[PDB]
Amino acid sequence: QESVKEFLAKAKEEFLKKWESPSQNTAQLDHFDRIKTLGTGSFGRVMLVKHKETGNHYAMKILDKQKVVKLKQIEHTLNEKRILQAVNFPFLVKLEFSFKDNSNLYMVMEYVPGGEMFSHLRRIGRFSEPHARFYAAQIVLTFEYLHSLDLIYRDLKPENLLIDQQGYIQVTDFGFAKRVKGRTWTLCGTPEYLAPEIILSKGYNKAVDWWALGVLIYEMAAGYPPFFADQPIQIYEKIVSGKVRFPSHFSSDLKDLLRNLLQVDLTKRFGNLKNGVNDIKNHKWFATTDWIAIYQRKVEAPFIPKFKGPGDTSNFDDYEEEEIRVSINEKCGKEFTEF
Ligand SMILES: Cc1n[nH]c(C)c1[C@H]1C=C[C@@H](O)C1
Repeated sequence: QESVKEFLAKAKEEFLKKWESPSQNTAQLDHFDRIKTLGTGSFGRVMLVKHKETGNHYAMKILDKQKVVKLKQIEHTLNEKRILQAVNFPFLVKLEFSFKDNSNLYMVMEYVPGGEMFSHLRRIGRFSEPHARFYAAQIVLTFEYLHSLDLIYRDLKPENLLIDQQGYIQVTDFGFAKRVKGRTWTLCGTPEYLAPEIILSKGYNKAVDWWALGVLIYEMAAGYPPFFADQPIQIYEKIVSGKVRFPSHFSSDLKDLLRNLLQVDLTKRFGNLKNGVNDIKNHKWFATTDWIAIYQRKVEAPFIPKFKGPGDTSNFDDYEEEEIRVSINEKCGKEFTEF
């Protein structure tokens, strides 16, 4: 429909203007008070902070430059910030400020207090098909937007979907996102969600995001992922076999959609055929979905997370609290000139 085509044409114009002239150096560390560590990882962490003049809360991602270099993540870190400052969509967490100092890189994002989808799924066991479908529809629209900008996301998993104050999804962590016009080759992502062409070290494309959507829909509706096993090597053997067993409680329409997303041959996989995303939006499993109402946030959500206010951390867990130290000498200045 021409309305969708004109929406995506404007979205790409606005993205390219910011892509070609990125914002830089829009806050500094002593403009914020540190409150609590919300998550940790290999080269960085995310902290709840409060802005000292406005009182607004944010989620500040802190990356150690020396560790980014040692773990060979320089290009990935530069991709994450340049993409986040250029995108704009209802189901993506927004970047509000970025800056660097002698030791670290900082991305100051909006704080989403309802928790990871992963925590809520594991609490309740599994989601009903209507509940899974509401979240899946938001990921379909988000991938339609990103892929039209020539972006591949490459980190879909339940931990990266946050539930907001209206019960809608916001996608976080763009550390593996990349602008790709043809093929790309890096090994990255979490094992249970990798497409066969990544495990086999091929040149791959946006079809890996549609495979990961099949894994996510299966895990939401069953309570566990389709290729589960105790060690990565055994997970990878199941994935490239592609043999999938479905619970008897799944509907016939759900099984049919998942066989077409979890297709081992990327040239036959839904999302990657001549009709693109419309083979997914027009599938019988989505017949009750009002795509415009979801985009406009007019559908009542399946549940609203319990929290007391914009500063409540109850839906996140507890981590050892470490210093944010800044060296008196500059580190790795050349590598991060463009940040
Ligand atoms: C919550 C939140 N709001 N915005 C961001 C970037 C977050 C991260 C903090 C811990 C991770 O689970 C997600």
